[PDB]
Amino acid sequence: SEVIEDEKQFYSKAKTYWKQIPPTVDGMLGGYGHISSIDINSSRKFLQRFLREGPNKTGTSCALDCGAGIGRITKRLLLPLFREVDMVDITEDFLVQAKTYLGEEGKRVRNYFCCGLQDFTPEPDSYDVIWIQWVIGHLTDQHLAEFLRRCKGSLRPNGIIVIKDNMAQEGVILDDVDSSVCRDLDVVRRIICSAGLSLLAEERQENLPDEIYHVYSFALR
Ligand SMILES: CC(C)(NC(=O)O[C@@H]1CN2CCC1CC2)c1csc(-c2ccc(F)cc2)n1
Ligand SMILES: Nc1ncnc2c1ncn2[C@@H]1O[C@H](CSCC[C@H](N)C(=O)O)[C@@H](O)[C@H]1O
Repeated sequence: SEVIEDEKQFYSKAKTYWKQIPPTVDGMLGGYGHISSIDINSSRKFLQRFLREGPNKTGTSCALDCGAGIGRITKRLLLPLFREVDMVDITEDFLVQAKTYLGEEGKRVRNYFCCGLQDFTPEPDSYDVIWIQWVIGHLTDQHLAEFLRRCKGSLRPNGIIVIKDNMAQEGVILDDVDSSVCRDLDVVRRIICSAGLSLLAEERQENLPDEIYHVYSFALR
């Protein structure tokens, strides 16, 4: 629906936006750092479905936080659960400030990657959980499908892929304030299936203010 005229401007505009964003939890969420406690706890519950003892138990050795920010999700959610954690982001400033935000537990952060997801290729057979939260709006429909295709080959046995992002009620919403596109459940599930991934669980985050978009979590492998 003519979402992006010249995809180059899409990435360039968004990248410039986040360079001038304060490396605070409030800055990571566009001024909504007060919901970080709600998100983490529901992510904690949604993740236990595959961490609790069962038929195909997901490992606890390594995880990959995409987007990752200054390490908001890394610190509260991933780091307490997994041995080592990797992070990937396009804004170098956030990864530098992460070392102080994470602090003592940030020493177990194994790798810091500074590049865009459209160019990032995770190492194969490396991660048990690949967390992707609130970043998919900055990728094109084709790059998001190509990226998920690469993440499938980087998963360890029983590893999963988690996507937690904003979903529109009707239509594609272009949010030019940060150069991001918001999709509905249909377009997202088409891209997920187009990468060769299976839907394991789908849950909607509740207890969230009505002003923000609807938030859904997908479990893939
Ligand atoms: C809190 C939440 C969930 N919704 C919200 O407040 O929406 C407003 C509307 N608009 C202006 C401010 C935010 C973001 C954009 C949020 C914060 S940041 C974010 C995001 C989503 C997708 C991306 F690709 C990148 C960031 N979502
Ligand atoms: N095209 C892109 N490729 C890789 N990262 C991107 C990107 N566009 C935006 N980002 C990153 O995604 C984040 C947007 S919101 C950050 C959310 C963060 N994952 C969290 O813990 O809640 C910014 O940190 C920005 O650096």
